[PDB]
Amino acid sequence: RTFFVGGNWKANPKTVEEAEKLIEMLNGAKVEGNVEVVVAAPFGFLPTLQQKLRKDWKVSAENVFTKPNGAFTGEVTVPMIKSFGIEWTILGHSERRDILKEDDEFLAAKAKFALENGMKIIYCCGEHLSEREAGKASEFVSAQIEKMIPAIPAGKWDDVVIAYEPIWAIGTGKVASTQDAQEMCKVIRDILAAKVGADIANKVRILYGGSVKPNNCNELAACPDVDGFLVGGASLEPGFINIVNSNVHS
Amino acid sequence: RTFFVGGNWKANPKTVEEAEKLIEMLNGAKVEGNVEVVVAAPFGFLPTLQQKLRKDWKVSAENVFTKPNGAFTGEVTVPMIKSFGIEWTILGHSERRDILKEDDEFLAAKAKFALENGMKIIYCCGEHLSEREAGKASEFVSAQIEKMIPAIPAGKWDDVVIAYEPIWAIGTGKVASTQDAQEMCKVIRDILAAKVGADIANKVRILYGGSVKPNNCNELAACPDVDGFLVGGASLEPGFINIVNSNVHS
Ligand code: NA
Ligand code: NA
Ligand code: NA
Ligand code: NA
Repeated sequence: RTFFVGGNWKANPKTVEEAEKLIEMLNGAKVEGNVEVVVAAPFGFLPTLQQKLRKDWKVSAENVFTKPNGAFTGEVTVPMIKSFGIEWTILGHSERRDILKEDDEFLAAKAKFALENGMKIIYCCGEHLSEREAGKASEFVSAQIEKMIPAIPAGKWDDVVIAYEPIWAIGTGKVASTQDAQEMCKVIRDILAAKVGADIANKVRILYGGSVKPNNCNELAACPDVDGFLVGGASLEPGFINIVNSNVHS
Repeated sequence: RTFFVGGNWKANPKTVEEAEKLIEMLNGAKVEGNVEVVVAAPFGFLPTLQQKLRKDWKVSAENVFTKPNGAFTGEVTVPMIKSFGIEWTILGHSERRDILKEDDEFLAAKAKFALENGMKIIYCCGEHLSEREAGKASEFVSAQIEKMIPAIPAGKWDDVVIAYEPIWAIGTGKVASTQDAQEMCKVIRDILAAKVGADIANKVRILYGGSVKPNNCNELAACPDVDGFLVGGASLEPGFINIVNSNVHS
């Protein structure tokens, strides 16, 4: 399994000028080892990103809608994205699940549609504070995964990457250990093997999507079932290359 | 009050190539009379629209988020929009209120933020099938407007355009008459005059956002309180210039 680092700029930066300055930096970074690098940026900066970003890396949407086009004011669609040559989208990020209130059914249709339409997806999952405390994280994460599975057409698992987000560790006052990340990534893999088979499970990159920084990326990379990262604030910083380069420790 | 025609492409077209072909057509259209023309397009096509669209017309976002930037995966913000030179956003479109479940509080903060940050807004409102049938459209629309009013900073009403959407007439089996449009636009104006004063009310463009087509734009334009249109499917068609040019009948 090739190590996978997604950089999720989220709703950043503020200006097209900042985004270009940031691309320029990324374009000069010396990548060490073997690693699949994907960068997700807001819709408006996607064209400038697709054109200027180093061609050995890939550009991602941070979301897409369920339909190809239509009466969906404000929504961006898979065809629009692909029309720029963009091959990736993020789906199901906690912030969308919580703030924009995206439910599993919505996200299932989004995955089905994206995959049926040639996209590769970064599908996020993760449990909240209460299930963590109840010792019911495995169950909660299985339910999310069981909802995702029927969306994946045959022959498409090669185009699926799954990201675990320790949402219980985001704005709650609690922090996740390296052991936690390994453990939940193992939970997802085991869930895959049980439900869709070992060959699939052994090839699907599962990423840790908690807090990844230069000070922790190496230990995290070393975990056997962590295949890479969905990086947050460090996407916008020079330390992003440290994180990409943590692959040598996996 | 200068006649105002907004073209809302919604989630269309599918490709950047189609969007450029459509801009080219728009760029050749002979505008008659006096009219303020604004074109709203999906986030990804906004750069190509800002660069190529005739400079006597203006480009619009179809939505923006409440914050300048941050942990809001998938969201586009006012600063990103303004960084391209884009001065307009649509807010509160029925499709967002319904499909993406945007409530009034959300939309109020979105208007406050946009206006405080130099944007001009097309704020949509409109009642559903049940209030229409109950004869309670005025009340329902006032509640929406009363929620919008405190968002508008002093000196900013010059940057506000309000669009009435007969949602009761969208996918319900019912059609709106020209009289209906005039009547609801008058309701909004009267609501403005009562609450924030006659001078404001007399200057705010109020638009009809129902079904506007070449076959009805002229009669609709003639209504005294209809100041223009938020155009749907006809935005994507050559008849859009007929609609822009309906201003001569107002
Ligand atoms: Na395949
Ligand atoms: Na590893
Ligand atoms: Na002003
Ligand atoms: Na008129």
